[PDB]
Amino acid sequence: LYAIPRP
Amino acid sequence: VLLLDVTPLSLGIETMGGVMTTLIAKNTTIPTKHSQVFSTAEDNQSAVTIHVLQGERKRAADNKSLGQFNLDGINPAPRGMPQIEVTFDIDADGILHVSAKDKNSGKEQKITIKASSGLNEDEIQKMVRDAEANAEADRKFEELVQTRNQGDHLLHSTRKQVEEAGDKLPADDKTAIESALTALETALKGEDKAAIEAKMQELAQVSQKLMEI
Repeated sequence: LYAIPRP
Repeated sequence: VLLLDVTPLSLGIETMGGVMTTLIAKNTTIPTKHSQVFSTAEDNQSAVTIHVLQGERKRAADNKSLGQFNLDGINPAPRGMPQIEVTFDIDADGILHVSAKDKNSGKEQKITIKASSGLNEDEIQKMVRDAEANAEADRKFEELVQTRNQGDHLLHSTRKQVEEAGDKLPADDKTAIESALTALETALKGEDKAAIEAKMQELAQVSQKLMEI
């Protein structure tokens, strides 16, 4: 499960 | 059939640590659709940016940007808890629709990307060539990123255990833990994977009383 950073 | 339409290069998004994570592989026949669930990189994150990339390199920055958008209004929650469904769909005319939807809040955002976007035939061939010429380097970068992401989370989980334990943690131990946190932090900024793992090991070796609490 991959994770996405904040803007 | 002797001919058909494919998408010529992998398509995906940027994930934690600057890596391109693929949703549609190069040379997939079109039309096609794929979805994959992602989550947030840090605690209390209320927004993500979906950066749409085309290419075969492992560093997001080395791929072709096709567009980006933000999804916000995620309820702040622990890292890894939100369930953000990302869907790439390419129609029979090569038009790319990308959507992201947060399951809990129901919030969704989307962009449409024209079939003419991205790299041309010459740049497609150069991308496949450059990816192969840099295959070992890109593998090493992916492993480095995996390690960095693990140390980054060990910094955050350890620091909170320090908070919770409070007075129950001996001052000698807080001292040793604090210094090992700072050394791990410094190592994460470098590009030496074993150095980072070594500072993780050093940190474990001063966190045993914290482990028990």
